[PDB]
Amino acid sequence: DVYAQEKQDFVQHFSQIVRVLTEDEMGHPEIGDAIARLKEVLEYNAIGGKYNRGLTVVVAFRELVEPRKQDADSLQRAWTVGWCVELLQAFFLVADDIMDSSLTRRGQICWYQKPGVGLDAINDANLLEACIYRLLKLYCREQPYYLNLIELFLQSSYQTEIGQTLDLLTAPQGNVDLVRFTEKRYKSIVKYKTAFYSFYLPIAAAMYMAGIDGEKEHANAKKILLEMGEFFQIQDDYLDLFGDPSVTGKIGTDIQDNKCSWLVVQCLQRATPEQYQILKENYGQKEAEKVARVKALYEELDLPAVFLQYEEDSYSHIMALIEQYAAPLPPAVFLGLARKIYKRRK
Amino acid sequence: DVYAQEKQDFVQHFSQIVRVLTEDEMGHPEIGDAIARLKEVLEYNAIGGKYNRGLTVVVAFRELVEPRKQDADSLQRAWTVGWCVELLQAFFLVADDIMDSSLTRRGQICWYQKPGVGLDAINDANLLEACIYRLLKLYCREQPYYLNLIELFLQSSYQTEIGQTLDLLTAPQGNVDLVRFTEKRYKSIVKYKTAFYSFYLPIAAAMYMAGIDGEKEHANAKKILLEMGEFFQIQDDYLDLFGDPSVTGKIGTDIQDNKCSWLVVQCLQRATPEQYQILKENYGQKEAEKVARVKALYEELDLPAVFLQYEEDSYSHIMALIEQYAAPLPPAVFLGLARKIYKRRK
Ligand SMILES: CC(C)C1=CC2=CC(=O)[C@H]3C(C)(C)CCC[C@]3(C)C2=C(O)C1=O
Ligand SMILES: CC(C)C1=CC2=CC(=O)[C@H]3C(C)(C)CCC[C@]3(C)C2=C(O)C1=O
Ligand SMILES: O=P(O)(O)C(O)(Cn1ccnc1)P(=O)(O)O
Ligand SMILES: O=P(O)(O)C(O)(Cn1ccnc1)P(=O)(O)O
Ligand SMILES: [Mg+2]
Ligand SMILES: [Mg+2]
Ligand SMILES: [Mg+2]
Ligand SMILES: [Mg+2]
Ligand SMILES: [Mg+2]
Ligand SMILES: [Mg+2]
Repeated sequence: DVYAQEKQDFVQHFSQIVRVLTEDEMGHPEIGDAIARLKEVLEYNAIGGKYNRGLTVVVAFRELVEPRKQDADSLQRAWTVGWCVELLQAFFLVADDIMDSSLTRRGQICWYQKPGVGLDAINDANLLEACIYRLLKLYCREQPYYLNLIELFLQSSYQTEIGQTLDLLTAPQGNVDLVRFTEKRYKSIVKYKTAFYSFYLPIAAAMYMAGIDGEKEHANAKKILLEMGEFFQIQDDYLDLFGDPSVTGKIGTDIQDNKCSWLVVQCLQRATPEQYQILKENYGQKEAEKVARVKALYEELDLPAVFLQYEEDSYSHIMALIEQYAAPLPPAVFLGLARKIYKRRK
Repeated sequence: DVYAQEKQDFVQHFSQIVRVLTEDEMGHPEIGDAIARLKEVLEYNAIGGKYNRGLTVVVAFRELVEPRKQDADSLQRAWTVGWCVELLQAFFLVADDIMDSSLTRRGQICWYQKPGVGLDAINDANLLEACIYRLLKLYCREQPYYLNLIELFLQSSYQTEIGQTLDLLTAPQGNVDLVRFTEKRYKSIVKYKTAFYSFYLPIAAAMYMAGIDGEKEHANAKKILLEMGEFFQIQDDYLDLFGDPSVTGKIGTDIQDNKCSWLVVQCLQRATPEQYQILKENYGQKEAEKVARVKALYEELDLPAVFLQYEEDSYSHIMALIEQYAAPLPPAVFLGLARKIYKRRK
């Protein structure tokens, strides 16, 4: 609703993002070809998703500043920082697609699987990360929140990299240990790898933009948002296997790449001993034969019904946390973001 | 001399760097394995080189602050920022070794070629980059230069990524165009990919640490240091082919990876037309047979004698630039860094 009306405005602002990033080194014409490559990197990897995270920055911002303080410049900043969050996303996704050996993202081939790119994508990603800070300096250099935003984006990146490290250490290629795949470990992975940057970051960004910068307001926002981000990742794990790749826009890899997916942890909690072994023999391997066997087992234990149950209970809990911890923020802030991830299928 | 006496102190401070980076998330014990991996990432990829860049921060700092203002805390900061520069280096090298398909660095196997790492190295690198800003916040958060340093490290990274993009666009795998490989293009590549982060960054860091933060002092320092960094990269290109991999610590790749090396640009300036074709047919290809042919041609045109000539003339020019542009800084700042790269063989 609030997200859906703002989408178009938000996407239209991308042209200016590109312009500003591609122009103020063109009285450096010697780098001209690099800057053309940047343009192309941005167009391929910032565009095509739902924009929930960047929209969250613009929406929350609208809802937390008095309209008499929403001058045009201030809006311009709000959706720039919006776009900075989308660039962080793009950054991590381009890298994650290489490290997960994935094939599609957003219903096209992964950047690194393009003829002519491959592992050059690595530097492409680092550039996307640099652009965040280019924009902040351009649009927010003279705001009193400038340094708060810089430190927030850096800390959210560190946290997601710590989470990525955990994600990959728990999933060595060619090493089935199923013993690694616990609830403690899962909860911990998803907190760091998804929950800070996809839920805390954008809302916290708009908080500092509206001058709301006390530790306790942030901590309380955080309690809500880390839990929403956990749920979001479990959805992601479910959709990796049971989703339509024409709706998700991406082909699943989690069983192949030996991942601590939510599904495998649930599986392990339910599995008879004979089931344990079918999973042991078939998991973390690239053979389609063997992946299909894992899925059939998951289906055998009604884990799609267990997902649909978990979704229901988690949503109630998130809502309790909003009742508890939203004040003095408008609940609409959290509710609107919850409604936009409830029962999502991309 | 000044570098050589400070090395030991500087290296000894690494233990504390690691300690500080591995401890203040251990009342977050859930990430404990990620933090162990960080430790290991740091030990493998920050240690084993010459430390010229980090030593440059400590040396310049000593030479620009009055001793009565070199309290123990201030030194501690100076070699922390020293180590931040070495981490930026580590960051780029781990990524560069993957994108250049290299085999050895610092006389051991490239991190990504370790059994158990490969392309996980990508996130390993991003973590090294995050640590820079972790340390800055730890040690320099309350200094008036804090934000100058943050912006300098970010801008130097953007610039080196722009340079990397140029480096790889000029060297597509399986596309010999020799026409791309000009002086304009080379000079431009090396400015961005090496010269900002290896020469400007460390000295500029110590300038802002000593309260010397005017545009014109920086611009003048920069004129000297961009030119030293150009020379340094040409050395690097020469050593890639004509150096001892037991002294350099790394096996060359530039002809294989189709690079705009200084040698190939020189070659092209000298080559008869029949020579042009031997180069055309043999360059940018992985066959040892064909690489040897390129080297023999370079040798045929006395390019090691042309290198040794260029080294001589460039050094005179750098020294002229110091005579011109050092003031009011002590010339020792520039001289000491020049002496430590003159006629280097690693
Ligand atoms: C960039 C913005 C549109 C945006 C795009 C998203 C695209 C994706 O492919 C989504 C998944 C693949 C389902 C992974 C989680 C959600 C993703 C990452 C997604 C965003 O969160 C997002 O803000
Ligand atoms: C980390 C610090 C010791 C340091 C190490 C270096 C190690 C290298 O391998 C050097 C080359 C491979 C010759 C590439 C240029 C110089 C290198 C990068 C180098 C440093 O500059 C450096 O500060
Ligand atoms: O499953 P992942 O964590 O790789 C993923 O959700 C991306 N991601 C990466 C870090 N946090 C989320 P995607 O499924 O989009 O590939
Ligand atoms: O030759 P490159 O630029 O790849 C190199 O010098 C590293 N580098 C990367 C950017 N600047 C310098 P190395 O020869 O160490 O591999
Ligand atoms: Mg992943
Ligand atoms: Mg993935
Ligand atoms: Mg997934
Ligand atoms: Mg390179
Ligand atoms: Mg290299
Ligand atoms: Mg080289």
